[PDB]
Amino acid sequence: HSELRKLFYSADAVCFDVDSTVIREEGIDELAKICGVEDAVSEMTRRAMGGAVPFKAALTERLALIQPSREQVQRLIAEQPPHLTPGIRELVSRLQERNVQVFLISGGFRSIVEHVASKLNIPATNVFANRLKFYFNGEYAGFDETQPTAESGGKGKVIKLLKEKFHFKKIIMIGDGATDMEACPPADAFIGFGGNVIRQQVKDNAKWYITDFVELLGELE
Ligand SMILES: [Ca+2]
Repeated sequence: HSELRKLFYSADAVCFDVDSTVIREEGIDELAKICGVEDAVSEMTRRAMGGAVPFKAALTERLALIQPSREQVQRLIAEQPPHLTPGIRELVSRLQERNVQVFLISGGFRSIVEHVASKLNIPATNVFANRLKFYFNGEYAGFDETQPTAESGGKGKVIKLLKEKFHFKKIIMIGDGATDMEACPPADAFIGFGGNVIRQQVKDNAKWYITDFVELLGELE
């Protein structure tokens, strides 16, 4: 709306959570489907939602059930690519046309998130996500545990990195979950997103909450 538009327009960087915000799905749950272990993994993903558990361990546990091969990830991207949330294409377009720097931050995986960023004309340099490792033959080999997104609080750590690198004056974090809400601070403002699933505790506690990306499209262009 009005005050929301003024806040939105003041941003010089916008960071989007990926799973359930930029896309309708959860990258890791979709990889779990492609790999045949969806039920177990999707419960663990629920267990981990919010600031609920040590992220690095929950990620290891889930990846150990999945054991994604390079070709499986490759197949996910080619045959079962995630669905962009309605309106995100247009929103990112309006942001970029205003020279707002857009980032994607995800506890999911660079291979999938870079695919999503490409669809949004977000450079890979603006993607922060976990990196799967693979052995020479493609077998799952683990993940890069040095990534900020591999730890609890990783979204806030990414935003701190961006502030230190680029000195943005006003970074807004946009996402569906408590972990996104918990990235402000260091983000300057947080907008909760409930277009795919409403996380009531975010909706109840966020100063700004939208259920439809059009709501930020506060003009006619
Ligand atoms: Ca999310």
